Amino acid sequence: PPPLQAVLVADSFDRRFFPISKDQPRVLLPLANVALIDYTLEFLTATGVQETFVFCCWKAAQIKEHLLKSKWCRPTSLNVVRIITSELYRSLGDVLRDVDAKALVRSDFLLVYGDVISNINITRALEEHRLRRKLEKNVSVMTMIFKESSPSHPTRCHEDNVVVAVDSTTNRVLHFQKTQGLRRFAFPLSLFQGSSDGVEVRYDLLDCHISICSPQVAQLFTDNFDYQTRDDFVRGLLVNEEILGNQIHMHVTAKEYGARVSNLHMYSAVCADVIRRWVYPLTPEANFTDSTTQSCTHSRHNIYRGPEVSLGHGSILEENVLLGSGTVIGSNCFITNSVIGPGCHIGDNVVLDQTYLWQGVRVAAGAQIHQSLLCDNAEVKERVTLKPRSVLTSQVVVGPNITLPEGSVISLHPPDAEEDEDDGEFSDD
Amino acid sequence: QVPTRKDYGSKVSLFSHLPQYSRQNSLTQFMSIPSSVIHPAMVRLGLQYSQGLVSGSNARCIALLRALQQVIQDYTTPPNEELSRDLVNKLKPYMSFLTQCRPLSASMHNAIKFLNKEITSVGSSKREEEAKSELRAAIDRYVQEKIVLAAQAISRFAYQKISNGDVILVYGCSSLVSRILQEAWTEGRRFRVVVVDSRPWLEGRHTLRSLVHAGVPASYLLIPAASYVLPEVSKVLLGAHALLANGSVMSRVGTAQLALVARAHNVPVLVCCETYKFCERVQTDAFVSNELDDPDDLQCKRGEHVALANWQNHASLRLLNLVYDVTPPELVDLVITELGMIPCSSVPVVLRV
Amino acid sequence: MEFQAVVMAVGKPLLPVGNKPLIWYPLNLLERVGFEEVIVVTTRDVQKALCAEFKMKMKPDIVCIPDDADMGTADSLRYIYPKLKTDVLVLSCDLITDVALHEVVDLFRAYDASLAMLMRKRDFIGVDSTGKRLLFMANEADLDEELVIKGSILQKHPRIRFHTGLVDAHLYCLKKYIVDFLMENGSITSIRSELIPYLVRKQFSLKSLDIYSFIKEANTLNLAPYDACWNACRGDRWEDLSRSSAQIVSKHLVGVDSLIGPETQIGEKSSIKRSVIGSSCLIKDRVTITNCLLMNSVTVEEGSNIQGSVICNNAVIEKGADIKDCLIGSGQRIEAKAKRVNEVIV
Amino acid sequence: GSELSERIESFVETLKRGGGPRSSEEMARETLGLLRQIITDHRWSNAGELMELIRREGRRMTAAQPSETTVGNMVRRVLKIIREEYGRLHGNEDFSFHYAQLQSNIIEAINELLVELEGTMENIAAQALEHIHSNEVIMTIGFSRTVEAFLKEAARKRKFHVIVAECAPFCQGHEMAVNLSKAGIETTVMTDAAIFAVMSRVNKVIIGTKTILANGALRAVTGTHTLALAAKHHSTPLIVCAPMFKLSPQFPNEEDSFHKFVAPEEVLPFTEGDILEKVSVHCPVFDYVPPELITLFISNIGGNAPSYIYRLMSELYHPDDHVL
Repeated sequence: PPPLQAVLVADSFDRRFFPISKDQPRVLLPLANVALIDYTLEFLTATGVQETFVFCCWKAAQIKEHLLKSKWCRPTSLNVVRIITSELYRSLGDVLRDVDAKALVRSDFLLVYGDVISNINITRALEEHRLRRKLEKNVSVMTMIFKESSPSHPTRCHEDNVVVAVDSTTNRVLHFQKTQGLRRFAFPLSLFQGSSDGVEVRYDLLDCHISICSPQVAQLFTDNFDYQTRDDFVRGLLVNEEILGNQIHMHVTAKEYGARVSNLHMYSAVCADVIRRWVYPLTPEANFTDSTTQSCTHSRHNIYRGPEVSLGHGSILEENVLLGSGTVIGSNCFITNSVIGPGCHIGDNVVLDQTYLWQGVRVAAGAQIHQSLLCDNAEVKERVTLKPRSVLTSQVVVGPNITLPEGSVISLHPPDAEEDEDDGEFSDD
Repeated sequence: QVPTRKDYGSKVSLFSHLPQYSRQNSLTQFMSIPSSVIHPAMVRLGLQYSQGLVSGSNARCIALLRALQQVIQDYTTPPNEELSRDLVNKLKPYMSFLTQCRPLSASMHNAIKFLNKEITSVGSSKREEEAKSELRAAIDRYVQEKIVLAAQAISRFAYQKISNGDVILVYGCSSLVSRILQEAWTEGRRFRVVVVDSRPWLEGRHTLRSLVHAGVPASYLLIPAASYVLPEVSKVLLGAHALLANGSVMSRVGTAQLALVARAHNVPVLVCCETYKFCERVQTDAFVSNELDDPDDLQCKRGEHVALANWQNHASLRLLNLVYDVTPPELVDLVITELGMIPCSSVPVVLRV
Repeated sequence: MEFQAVVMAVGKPLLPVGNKPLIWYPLNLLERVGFEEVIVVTTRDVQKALCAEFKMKMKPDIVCIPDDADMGTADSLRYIYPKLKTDVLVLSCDLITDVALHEVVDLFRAYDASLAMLMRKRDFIGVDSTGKRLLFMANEADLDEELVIKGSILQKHPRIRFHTGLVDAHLYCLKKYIVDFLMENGSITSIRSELIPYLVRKQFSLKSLDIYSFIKEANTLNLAPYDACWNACRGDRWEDLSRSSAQIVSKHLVGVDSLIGPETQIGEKSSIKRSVIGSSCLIKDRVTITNCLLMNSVTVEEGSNIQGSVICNNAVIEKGADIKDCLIGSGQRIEAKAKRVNEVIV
Repeated sequence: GSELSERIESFVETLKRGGGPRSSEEMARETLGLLRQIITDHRWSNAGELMELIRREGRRMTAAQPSETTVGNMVRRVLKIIREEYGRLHGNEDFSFHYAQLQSNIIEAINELLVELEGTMENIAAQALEHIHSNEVIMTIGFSRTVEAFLKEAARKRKFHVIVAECAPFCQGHEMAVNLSKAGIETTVMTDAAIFAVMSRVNKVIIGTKTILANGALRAVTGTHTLALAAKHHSTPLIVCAPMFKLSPQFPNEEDSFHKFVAPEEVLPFTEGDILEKVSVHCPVFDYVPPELITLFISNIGGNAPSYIYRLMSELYHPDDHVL
């Protein structure tokens, strides 16, 4: 049983965190005061993975610097993250091309993205996948790891839903398609025509992007120089089943958990879903990134607490908070479902709901905040109010006596936002 | 004749007086496809009971009364046999068939008692049509004045006893308590609700959805964790399948445990129930008159393979799962009815007279 | 009554062609489980006399009505509607199985269904995850190479196990108001083709209309082909004996497992390869097994042996019996014929 | 040698991720093997430096999994061993008065402790026969291999019914009852929603426990608080069949995260759907039995009331080691 590689392709190439990602890659956003790269690194370590050949192109300097001050840097570790960086590639296709180049892996890696949030022990799937190999001698190329969920869960936004026509006797995939604005579907009869002994149209599956693979996946990505992702990879491999079949094999795990954030929406879900211990072991206060900055103390209603918080007087914490180090909160305050971060300084009489505060932010009095991200040091003056998903990032300020509309993406760059940084709502420069 | 279905598996010693059927082998496996001996309504009704497609107390009572209206409406009076007597002597085998499918809860018992007292109060001075219309209208009015207006008055009472900021606790599925919670939330009371559910008929999720799809902040947790949340609970609000004669409220298989731990942590228990579940009988504990779900359904799919798969092969092993449990009148503090907030030991003295 | 077990039969004769009366088989399956009085429907294509051969039925009580030739099952039921005053349990005359029919009726009664069919392992039927309720079914007409699955049903019943090689047993416990709808509408000429797909499709039309479909591995119905009857009687030799029995035979020859009954004169040194020794058969020579069909008025001798050759009513074959899968119809006074298993016509 | 470093680190990693090894006695034996390894592969000549060393690993461990009291109090006990042997040899300050002789003595004492720790199931099992008088109905709960050994030892000379609740978060009572009936005990599985209806008909309540605090009050697999509270409403005698090392010297509300909340997936699986947005699901695995419901701890020294358990602290752990 040779070791288990893990081709951690740690830079989501299709840009969807704008303007957020322009500062630090999404692979370094703080999910709950922890970097997504660390969540996936701890996941890969948990399932017994020797090497984690993390690949990065954009801002790879920052990622390498953050991974050198990690728990996976010191050579006593078992997950020898052998970072590898180039600027050329911009798609997982190009990344598997890079794998063809350096010929790193030898068998059975895990094409994990950078932002996977999971505790999925893949030993069962790996074992039966190697049995699938040894029986019919390597035609079974990939082996995705989907999760049984329900098509109305918040971690299934109107974008990521997938429909999979899959065999049932052996969980072999037959047809895959997204649901980016459909009301019907279409399944070529080739599935049945091959073997109509029984299929299934599974649409409770949630994509998890934990694809086991093979060196043959490197071969099949270097043969077709037009493939540009894993979605498109399987979507193009599933059609030519009679020329070197190379048949995928689905897999379900119903008791585990695993997601992959791809926007502020799915990010809100996976964050305020990690707070509720849904992914345990990888809860916050386990402090798997064993550093003194965010170690935390549980409580009723999961209202966590870091060191030196010094909450106010008569301020309540309904549920699912995660206070941070040194983050003072004034009196008569009110927080709920938020995820505060290390270093904040919240005012008095403030009200926070589902909100986010990454670090250094300085929210002021009277400030009503709901369902909104607030990235690094996005200080905020008095008598403000926000509205759903009103993400304001990157040192931006907001002046006194000022509201914001519903979807208010603002930033320090005027063009990338829908506003511009200043000490006011309008007239930012 | 109407046959008698077999039992399933070796029971427990102390329960050698109770029947242990099996959801799988339905009774109508040995029945006549055209509804011969038992009216089509009653055979369908019993078939869906033994299949567990009707769960609540009020659900069972209403499914029954609909079946009975179906019988009465499509009834043919035999040659020169009196209705007042042939009707009841024809309904007796249907009752035995239902009891064969799933043992009649106290609600169905009170409904049958009332219906037989109702039929046997008609004479020969009535046509078939007028008496039948009177029976159907009387059943309609019984439903509208014992399980529809009753719930109204019960909710309007238990709303005045629900103040703000107090995490009301509940148990499993129910109809009256969910109506109470949703109505009282509509009137403005900003509380929480701590749903407690049990295995294997995880009847908590029904009230869970019917709550969270109405706004109230829920918090779902299994039953072996009651002793965790009861510190901050401020009222318990249970359901009541049967209000016995001593006051010892019989209900789903865990209400006793809950009432006990919630009297230990000192949080006042309530039981809300209408004036038609006052089962005239009385019992002491939950061993003399219960049911038994098909025990083969206990086996939980935890881990990779169930530990009770070959449940029968092991000789000494003997599953069970009761269906009813009894809170004595000491652990209980409130019985809410359309008569007011009567105390649980003054059940037989007002629910009777 | 709850049910009214109407039976359909739409096209020598073709309905009662077998070891025992074929229509009796559904009639017996009706009688095994209650069902005193059971409507029937006969035709005019082959004759206005099906009933005129249905008078010796060894059953306690029946009802019979004929109709025209090219009348679809939906059209026939539409016609029969006047005497159909409750739920309906359609069937088909060419159905020969050991179905635990209590089960399908249990489905219809339990779930308060609206169309309880019966299937047994072109038509793609998407059944739900529980193995019972069905949500999709369509043939290759309304679709080229794909299966448009409406998004709502997938978002409401995610797992949908499909099934292809499912021989429909053509049982359909409908409900009354379905038949009322069928009587008002007229653009429908087959329940199994244009109504049942319509009900499946409109199942998400609250007071919805469920629809269920039990599956099993027990036994089939006799489809259209003259061929399937062979394997039908093949399995039936063993099936029917569960209730040969009494006949007039020679009791000398060597062979079992075929049509063994009265109304024939045979000799000895003869085998029976699941063949058809029907009515008025006669073979007196040293004949052997044939694994073929010998219908009414049979006659063969001089070393008679066949291999699947259908010999219909009025059978007289002699002059060097060499027969193989070569069907020859009525008026079969054909002897000198080296029959081949190549393309042959009756 | 860095081999000790990698071993300790793998150990604490396994403790954070998921129980290793599973059997509590096996985890105590592994903890002791590791602690012995520290006393053979590090740099120390004093006793104070070794106490600081042991505290520097014990803090890491008892802060890894706050509900792994086994390894915590095992470190406490090796500290007590250090105190005792250093004090008896040399002798309040610890000085490097002498050398390896002390280390040989420490290794010998740890070997003795480990030998007493590996043969405790058999001790309690031999102590059973005196307790399970024939024709009882012994109500266990959960799956505690000490209680299974106890009962399938006592039922080699008597006969008695055995109710067994199953823990409803995730059912292990099933496996205990299956292992029991493979010895013929006439056992009765049931979900623990019915601990109060089928308690009046119980004679003696035999429960394991994960950890005994120093009130006597314990921390045991969930739903055992309500079982004890019922079996005290019905005044049946509890029996906490716990060996002596499942004994941490903390005190009931002197510990945060007393319980151990696991992924709420087991209580309301993810397959559920939308309603998983507005529900705070709690899956407490361990519950806090107060000390006045218990009656009789059955430890490897014999039976003991709860009011003797405090004395065991004074005879097993040093009073300045209750903070590790």
